Amino acid sequence: MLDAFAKVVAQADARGEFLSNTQIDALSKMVKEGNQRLDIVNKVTSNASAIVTNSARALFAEQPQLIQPGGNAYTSRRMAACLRDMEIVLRYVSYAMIAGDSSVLDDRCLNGLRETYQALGTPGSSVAVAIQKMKDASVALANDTTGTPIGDCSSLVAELAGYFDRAAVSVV
Amino acid sequence: AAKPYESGYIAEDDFWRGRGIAAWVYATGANKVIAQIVKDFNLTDKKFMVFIPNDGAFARLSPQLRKAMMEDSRLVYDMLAGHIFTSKGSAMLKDLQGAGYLQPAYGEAIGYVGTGRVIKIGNAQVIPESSDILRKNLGFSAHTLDTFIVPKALTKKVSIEAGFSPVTPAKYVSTTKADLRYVGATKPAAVGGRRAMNLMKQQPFWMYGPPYNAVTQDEYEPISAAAPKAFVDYQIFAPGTVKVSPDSVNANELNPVSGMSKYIGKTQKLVGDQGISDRSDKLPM
Amino acid sequence: RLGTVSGNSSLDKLGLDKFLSESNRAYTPRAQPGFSSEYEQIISATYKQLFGNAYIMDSERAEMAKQESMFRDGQLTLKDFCRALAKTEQYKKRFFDSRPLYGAIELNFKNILGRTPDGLEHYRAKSAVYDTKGYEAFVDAFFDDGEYDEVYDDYTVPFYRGYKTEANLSMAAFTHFFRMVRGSSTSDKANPNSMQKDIPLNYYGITKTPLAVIAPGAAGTAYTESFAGTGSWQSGRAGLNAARVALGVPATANGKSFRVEVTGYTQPGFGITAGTAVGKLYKANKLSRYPRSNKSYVVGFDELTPLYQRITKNGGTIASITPL
Amino acid sequence: MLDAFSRVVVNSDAKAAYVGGSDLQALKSFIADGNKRLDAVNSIVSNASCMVSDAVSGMICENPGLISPGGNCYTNRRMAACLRDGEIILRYVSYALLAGDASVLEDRCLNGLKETYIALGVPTNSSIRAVSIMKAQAVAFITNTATERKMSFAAGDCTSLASEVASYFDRVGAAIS
Amino acid sequence: MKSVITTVVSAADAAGRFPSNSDLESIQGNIQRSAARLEAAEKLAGNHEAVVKEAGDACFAKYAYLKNPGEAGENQEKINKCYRDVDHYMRLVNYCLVVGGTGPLDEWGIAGAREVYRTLNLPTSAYVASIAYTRDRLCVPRDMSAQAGVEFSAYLDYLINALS
Amino acid sequence: MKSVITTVVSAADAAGRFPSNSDLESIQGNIQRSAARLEAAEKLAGNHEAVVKEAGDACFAKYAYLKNPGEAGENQEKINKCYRDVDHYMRLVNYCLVVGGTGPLDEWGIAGAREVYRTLNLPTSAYVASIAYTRDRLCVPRDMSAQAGVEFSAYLDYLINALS
Amino acid sequence: MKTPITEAIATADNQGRFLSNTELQAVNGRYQRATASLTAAKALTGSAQRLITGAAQAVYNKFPYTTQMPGPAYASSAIGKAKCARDIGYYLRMVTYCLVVGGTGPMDEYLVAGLEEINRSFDLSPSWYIEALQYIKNSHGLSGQVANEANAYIDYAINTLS
Ligand SMILES: C=CC1=C(C)[C@@H](Cc2[nH]c(/C=C3N=C(/C=C4\NC(=O)[C@H](C)[C@H]4CC)C(C)=C\3CCC(=O)O)c(CCC(=O)O)c2C)NC1=O
Ligand SMILES: C=CC1=C(C)[C@@H](Cc2[nH]c(/C=C3N=C(/C=C4\NC(=O)[C@H](C)[C@H]4CC)C(C)=C\3CCC(=O)O)c(CCC(=O)O)c2C)NC1=O
Ligand SMILES: C=CC1=C(C)[C@@H](Cc2[nH]c(/C=C3N=C(/C=C4\NC(=O)[C@H](C)[C@H]4CC)C(C)=C\3CCC(=O)O)c(CCC(=O)O)c2C)NC1=O
Ligand SMILES: C=CC1=C(C)[C@@H](Cc2[nH]c(/C=C3N=C(/C=C4\NC(=O)[C@H](C)[C@H]4CC)C(C)=C\3CCC(=O)O)c(CCC(=O)O)c2C)NC1=O
Ligand SMILES: C=CC1=C(C)[C@@H](Cc2[nH]c(/C=C3N=C(/C=C4\NC(=O)[C@H](C)[C@H]4CC)C(C)=C\3CCC(=O)O)c(CCC(=O)O)c2C)NC1=O
Ligand SMILES: C=CC1=C(C)[C@@H](Cc2[nH]c(/C=C3N=C(/C=C4\NC(=O)[C@H](C)[C@H]4CC)C(C)=C\3CCC(=O)O)c(CCC(=O)O)c2C)NC1=O
Ligand SMILES: C=CC1=C(C)[C@@H](Cc2[nH]c(/C=C3N=C(/C=C4\NC(=O)[C@H](C)[C@H]4CC)C(C)=C\3CCC(=O)O)c(CCC(=O)O)c2C)NC1=O
Ligand SMILES: C=CC1=C(C)[C@@H](Cc2[nH]c(/C=C3N=C(/C=C4\NC(=O)[C@H](C)[C@H]4CC)C(C)=C\3CCC(=O)O)c(CCC(=O)O)c2C)NC1=O
Ligand SMILES: C=CC1=C(C)[C@@H](Cc2[nH]c(/C=C3N=C(/C=C4\NC(=O)[C@H](C)[C@H]4CC)C(C)=C\3CCC(=O)O)c(CCC(=O)O)c2C)NC1=O
Ligand SMILES: CCC1=C(C)/C(=C/C2=NC(=C\c3[nH]c(/C=C4\NC(=O)[C@H](C)[C@H]4CC)c(C)c3CCC(=O)O)/C(CCC(=O)O)=C2C)NC1=O
Ligand SMILES: CCC1=C(C)/C(=C/C2=NC(=C\c3[nH]c(/C=C4\NC(=O)[C@H](C)[C@H]4CC)c(C)c3CCC(=O)O)/C(CCC(=O)O)=C2C)NC1=O
Ligand SMILES: CCC1=C(C)/C(=C/C2=NC(=C\c3[nH]c(/C=C4\NC(=O)[C@H](C)[C@H]4CC)c(C)c3CCC(=O)O)/C(CCC(=O)O)=C2C)NC1=O
Ligand SMILES: CCC1=C(C)/C(=C/C2=NC(=C\c3[nH]c(/C=C4\NC(=O)[C@H](C)[C@H]4CC)c(C)c3CCC(=O)O)/C(CCC(=O)O)=C2C)NC1=O
Repeated sequence: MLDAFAKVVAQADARGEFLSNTQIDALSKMVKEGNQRLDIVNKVTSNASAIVTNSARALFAEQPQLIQPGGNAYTSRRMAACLRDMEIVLRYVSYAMIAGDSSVLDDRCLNGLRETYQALGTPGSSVAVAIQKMKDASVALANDTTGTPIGDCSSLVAELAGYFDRAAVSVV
Repeated sequence: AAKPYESGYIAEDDFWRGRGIAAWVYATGANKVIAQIVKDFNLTDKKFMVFIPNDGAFARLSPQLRKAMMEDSRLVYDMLAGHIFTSKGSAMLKDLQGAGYLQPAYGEAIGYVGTGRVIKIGNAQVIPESSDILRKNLGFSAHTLDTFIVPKALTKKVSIEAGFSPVTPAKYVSTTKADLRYVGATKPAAVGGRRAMNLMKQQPFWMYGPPYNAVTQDEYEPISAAAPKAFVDYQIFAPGTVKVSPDSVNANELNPVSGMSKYIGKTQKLVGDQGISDRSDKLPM
Repeated sequence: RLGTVSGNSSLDKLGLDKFLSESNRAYTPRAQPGFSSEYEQIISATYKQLFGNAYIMDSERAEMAKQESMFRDGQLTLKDFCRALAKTEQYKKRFFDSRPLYGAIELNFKNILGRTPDGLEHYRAKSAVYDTKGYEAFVDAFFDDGEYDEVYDDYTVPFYRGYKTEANLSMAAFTHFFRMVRGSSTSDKANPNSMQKDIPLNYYGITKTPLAVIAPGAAGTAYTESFAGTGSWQSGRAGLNAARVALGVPATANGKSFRVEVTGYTQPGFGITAGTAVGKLYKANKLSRYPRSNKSYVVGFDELTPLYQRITKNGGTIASITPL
Repeated sequence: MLDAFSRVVVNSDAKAAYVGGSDLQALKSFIADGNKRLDAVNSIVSNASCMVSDAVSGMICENPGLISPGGNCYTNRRMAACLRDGEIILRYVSYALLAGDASVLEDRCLNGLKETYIALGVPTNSSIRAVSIMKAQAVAFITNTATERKMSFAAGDCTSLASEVASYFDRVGAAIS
Repeated sequence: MKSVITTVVSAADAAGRFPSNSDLESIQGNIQRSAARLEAAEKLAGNHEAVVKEAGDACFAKYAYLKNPGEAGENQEKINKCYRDVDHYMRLVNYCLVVGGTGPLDEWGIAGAREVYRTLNLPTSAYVASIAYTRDRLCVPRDMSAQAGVEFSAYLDYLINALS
Repeated sequence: MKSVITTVVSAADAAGRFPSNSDLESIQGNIQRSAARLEAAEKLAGNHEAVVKEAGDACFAKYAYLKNPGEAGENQEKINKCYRDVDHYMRLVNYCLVVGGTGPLDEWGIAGAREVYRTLNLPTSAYVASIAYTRDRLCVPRDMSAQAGVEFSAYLDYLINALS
Repeated sequence: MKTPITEAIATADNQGRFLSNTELQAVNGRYQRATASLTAAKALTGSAQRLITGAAQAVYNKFPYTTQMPGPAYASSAIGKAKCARDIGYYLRMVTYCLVVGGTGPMDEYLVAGLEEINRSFDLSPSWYIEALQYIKNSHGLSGQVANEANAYIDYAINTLS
């Protein structure tokens, strides 16, 4: 895997170039955010059990056929594996948020997830609804203050929303 | 420095401010360089020819090239020395005809193609509407370009993959009355209480139907299970105080010819609204 | 775009998006004298179909300038032009003279008929025309059997139909179609399973065994495997590809069996450490950790989630999962 | 193949939602900035021949081992195909700029282009550099910063269109890698 | 989707050429016509539950035989699926005014519909009587403007001619 | 004959469908953009005798070696056929403005040209160099209107990319 | 690639848990040191050609046989001199990559993995590249903690070569 600092280095080694003066000034801004990025990863991780469970609770209220006999989440092994997958996706979205690059997200979670759910019969349109419910539980948790100093984080919540949309289109 | 309208515009340093085609040479410090070029190559006696790029040519200059003209003052020197030509002297536009070559002040030689009224100097084009101005004293000809004469021998050091590939940031478009609903689902259900089912949204009206059976938010409330033993008697009140009112006094709105009735029977759950509720009013209890 | 959900469509995002959008139907028996733009589009469309999106340069396109002019007044485009272009040297050089007979036989099924050979008897009926009468009648049996006038109007260009259900083929022929047609930016020179020299469906087209379909543009889209016998009688060798059967006690202990195909295995990235190991880089015997990339596994269901993490954490790319 | 308007339709169809209110304003902005998009697609297809030849020549000038015996662009059949491999890639990028969505570029071009280039043996580092040169040419004609041509436009800013078409060219390098 | 963009792109892809001057001239028609057909798509998306339910019982006001035994409006589930299937069709007309062509109606509503409404024995003249009621309910200055009602009704009788 | 009308009629015929609402919208863009190009073509009509004379001198100025004995511009008779062959290209772009697309260039001027010129030993770079001159002496608010110059330039670059 | 960011992800993904404050502090310390490292990398980039021409000449002064002996391994001809100023620029570019990333990651993946195998095969001496690196440690002109970050990756490559 490689983060956002290693991303521009790998793009520059393949050209055989030193980094520019403009490119160092663009990596100073990524360090200048710095603490605001670590606030989003702190808020998402600290409420990780309640984000997964209460957005599974709201999925079975709107799609109650998934827990009927003959549904894809009806049994204890088949329900516990469903909550386990929703915690796997929230894990690698927080990994992609601390790194600034969606490379650990697809190389270790997403590549082969569509092929897995097509061999098992898991409804892929219902997985993306569970992904989109953890999204707006987390982008509403991102832009509340709650012991953070007041400022503008609207550029880092568009990046966190883009990692949830990436995980949702790799399964739908 | 001073105002350009002093001494008329007869001064050489103030004339190009007056003939306002090249305003970038005084907005930047480019006019110090071309005065230092003709010191350095002794062009003050013999006649020559300049091709000044206009305003708009400086504006269409690329951001991967305009950065490299700032971090390398040697690159600004020979680019401005690449516009001063000493082949034909004070040459007009009619002597720039056919195809041929031209010797710059510093750089290796630049080919021109001049075909009638369109004249190219090699990645440049002379706009001939204002290009035949000749100064008598310190004598040269000045013609106007629309692009800088950029030789390819200078700019193998530049590229767009340095970091000048343009990127726009996209931000999320959520409304503040919607993510205030969604923060209550982040807490666990022992401390979030009735707010733990806040993530369910409004289904369409057929999704609560008997094939699909989507559960409303009100089954998760205790207001669905309000089934008491006690009951109001309604006969112990004064006559005229018990009020009742029907929904519509019509046979055809209470029940249509199909069973899609909003008021009678089990099809009262098939409303397009009334899927979610306001239980972020109270408490996290 | 990939997937099956989000658009309510599966075949256009399986590589067939350009092919599901054209007719190229030549609505008039002769080209009108005076205009060339409508019929130049049909000739460029029947070059792209009959040659399988190959590059015909201008020095080679001038070698078929005669037929192109017989078609513009006095020949059909389905018959008599695709038949004329199949007897040319440009078709014969890259589709017949390069491969064996059974390799040339299924390239003609794709190019002329738009499908794949179903079984051995589809191969065997077409090799018998070549053994008795030569190449000139061999390409006529694709045109002059019953199938060709049945499925194509004799003024349209041929189109791909080996995936459809009205082309009454076996379901192993569906999986074989997506081995020979990989999207619209590919030819059979640009196919890794036939590189204008091979037999693309050699064991699989004869025995009618089905393959796992990998979509073009997927993550593990670069997965290819070799072929080798395994038994003592055919003098085979063990340990190259995983089996396709799941026979014994391990088939149903640990649940239902699957067959997983991995693509990219490199020397950097094995350990639990985010970076390469510095030092010696190779053990004594000088071999890699994975001597082949493109490995395959046969795994149970209770071992599928430990294996999934063992693949991706060590650099591999899951190409396909298929229940045995 | 989806355009910009039909992209928000397949996003609304996933949740049985009508298109209206919040989503129609981002599509009414597409119409209001729609004259710029036609005025920018015209700038690329007017120079589409000089763009391709200069991209394959500049790929060769920096890496002159490609025209040696053993290089991929050696003979005349190989050089004419490399000049046509890039003329198609530029054609599909100009479709995605006209549509406003990268679905026609991914469906018809990039899906399968990777295993095209590993069967033929095309060097992916050299083909990325040829795309990179086309990216710098496309931003220069859109933002009028071309040093060899000066196209006429109305006055205004089109940075969002240049950052859009730059993201289409980076999908080409990420696919074939 | 069949649209204005996807038509002129596919026509210039089968010919193998760049976007010409006539392919940019068609997208200018998509600009001057978008004002009328986005007004109809916004008027419909705000008041869709009242337009669907007004047309759902215009089926049963013309065909009261559908409540007979064995028919398609017997029980509560079958009228829930009937008001759903009308709301599906009104969503696709909202999708066609947004895209600008008959794309979403063709791929999602019309293709395969004759083989489903005959196998399941749903009378196709009653999936029409709800669509034909909405086309004559529209008052041309009251709900929308003049050219917004031209676009709204032209997608409404494309669906009628495709079921007939 | 690629036009805006010809592209949608041929695409409705390829799918066997009637003219939809996605097809009449493309004819609307032909109406709006018509006033731009139809007065550029009026400008090219009455002033073609001087535009080809200016463009004719602009290729023998660049390639003065054509007047050598043994080249394509030896005598006055071979010179007269070059001013004729550039007057044809100015008539075929006058046709492309009133049609609305690259039809009349694609049929009578471009298709077949690169084998006529190769066989008859005529350098295509000099058939280019007179087309790129009238693209360059055109300044947009003097010679025509601001939008007529966009259409007039759009066909000259289409002719240049075809020869080059 | 080894980075303070990616080594925190890899040690939590190996255990299979979420990013705790054990991992949020390891990337907080990368952000504190990043200001010294980014000024050390902007200065080594802008004075690269001075440091490349000087360090190659500093090897020809200590080992003058490398400009004398015939053979392909030595910098006798103009071809072996051009392949030496290319090798110094590889060692210098990996140092500025390690300062930008924040760890000894880019010079592990690109330079020091397989380094003892390509030196023994093509018959290059690691003592040539040490003296080329002692020059850059003595001539970058940096001061304080800016020089502490630059000399930490220069001293890392000298330990692998020796
Ligand atoms: C190891 C654990 C660790 C953390 C969790 C963070 C925590 C943290 N955040 C900030 C500092 C900050 N944090 C934020 C972030 C926000 N403010 C808001 O109103 C938004 C809701 C939210 C963005 C999503 C902002 C905006 C600042 C800077 C205050 C300012 O400049 O206005 C600071 C002080 C730095 C400063 O003041 O500049 C610290 C220590 N840093 C750490 O080292
Ligand atoms: C632990 C102890 C405990 C209680 C005391 C009750 C308290 C209580 N009552 C209501 C909810 C309510 N409570 C009332 C009651 C009244 N309104 C009146 O006009 C009368 C004055 C009064 C009855 C005598 C009504 C009418 C509602 C429904 C409110 C509504 O949604 O309209 C709710 C909201 C939850 C729900 O709607 O189900 C709660 C927590 N519940 C508890 O769990
Ligand atoms: C729809 C999209 C679409 C494409 C992108 C191309 C993709 C493509 N390119 C080539 C074929 C080729 N492509 C290249 C290109 C290159 N080699 C290099 O060294 C350069 C890096 C690069 C030029 C930029 C070359 C040289 C060949 C020919 C290889 C050969 O002839 O052996 C072929 C095989 C041609 C054939 O089989 O006859 C195909 C399908 N075709 C398409 O239909
Ligand atoms: C080895 C030999 C060699 C070459 C052939 C050129 C090739 C070349 N051209 C450009 C760069 C460019 N190329 C063009 C294209 C054009 N400009 C015009 O004046 C014409 C209208 C049109 C086709 C001729 C444009 C517009 C740019 C960017 C800026 C500009 O020149 O105005 C770039 C930079 C790409 C980048 O930034 O990464 C390169 C390498 N350079 C070389 O070193
Ligand atoms: C009618 C069909 C049609 C064409 C023939 C072409 C031509 C064209 N371009 C623009 C108009 C424009 N074109 C641009 C684009 C640019 N300007 C710049 O300074 C950049 C260099 C470049 C890309 C960012 C801009 C900024 C406008 C102004 C109008 C607007 O902002 O929408 C207009 C609108 C001007 C008017 O209202 O009269 C037209 C008709 N585009 C079309 O839609
Ligand atoms: C996205 C596009 C889209 C559509 C247009 C619909 C099309 C459609 N409608 C129905 C299904 C139906 N349509 C009706 C309709 C009626 N009953 C009557 O008495 C009247 C004839 C009429 C009301 C207008 C009924 C009753 C069913 C259910 C059939 C059944 O219960 O067997 C079905 C069968 C599947 C099901 O059970 O829902 C389908 C595919 N579905 C779609 O996905
Ligand atoms: C989105 C799609 C859409 C439509 C197709 C129309 C359709 C429509 N019309 C009416 C409602 C009505 N429509 C009319 C008709 C008319 N009134 C006049 O002043 C004219 C003379 C005449 C035009 C023919 C009348 C008189 C009513 C009120 C009576 C009724 O409930 O139908 C209603 C009920 C809501 C209401 O207006 O109270 C609806 C949905 N409106 C929409 O929103
Ligand atoms: C109606 C559409 C139409 C066209 C577009 C042209 C195209 C065209 N031009 C020429 C023909 C020609 N084109 C040139 C041109 C040149 N020679 C030079 O010295 C310069 C290189 C260049 C000046 C522009 C000459 C000299 C001929 C005549 C060839 C000859 O005499 O051998 C011919 C051969 C027949 C002839 O005219 O003799 C044709 C078909 N003619 C058409 O009928
Ligand atoms: C329909 C075809 C058509 C063209 C291709 C051009 C071509 C053209 N330009 C000029 C004539 C001219 N063209 C210009 C050029 C310009 N003037 C300015 O104000 C701008 C700065 C600049 C635009 C580049 C000038 C200054 C003259 C007069 C001098 C001359 O060239 O004789 C003439 C002679 C007639 C005249 O205008 O006096 C012609 C035919 N005009 C046309 O009608
Ligand atoms: C790299 C980390 C990783 C990934 C990505 C992963 C995917 C994965 N998901 C699985 C199952 C599953 N995934 C789901 C999930 C769902 N089904 C639904 O109905 C819902 C819509 C949805 C979630 C709420 C279910 C129900 C199963 C069990 C399927 C079965 O047992 O048949 C299995 C089968 C093994 C098992 O857990 O029993 C794997 C390997 N496993 C991993 O270790
Ligand atoms: C679930 C338990 C199970 C089954 C069903 C099974 C079948 C099985 N039979 C095999 C071989 C074999 N099977 C036969 C059997 C025969 N050949 C003949 O000519 C006769 C007609 C016939 C029996 C009389 C032979 C000869 C081989 C060796 C094949 C060879 O080496 O070429 C092999 C290949 C492995 C090997 O060579 O040992 C398998 C997997 N193996 C199992 O573990
Ligand atoms: C069973 C005995 C055996 C074979 C046959 C074998 C081949 C083999 N060669 C490999 C890589 C390689 N092979 C080359 C070889 C070359 N590249 C070039 O440009 C040259 C033309 C050419 C030789 C000079 C390179 C550069 C790699 C590394 C590619 C990479 O890791 O990205 C790899 C990938 C894993 C690794 O990095 O070691 C394998 C498995 N490994 C084995 O254990
Ligand atoms: C980015 C990581 C990287 C490193 C470290 C690297 C080193 C490297 N240096 C090499 C050669 C060389 N290195 C030198 C350098 C020297 N010899 C002298 O006499 C001087 C004392 C000294 C320089 C100061 C010379 C002369 C050769 C050519 C040797 C040959 O061709 O046999 C070669 C042989 C391949 C070739 O010919 O290019 C490699 C792989 N390559 C890499 O890609």
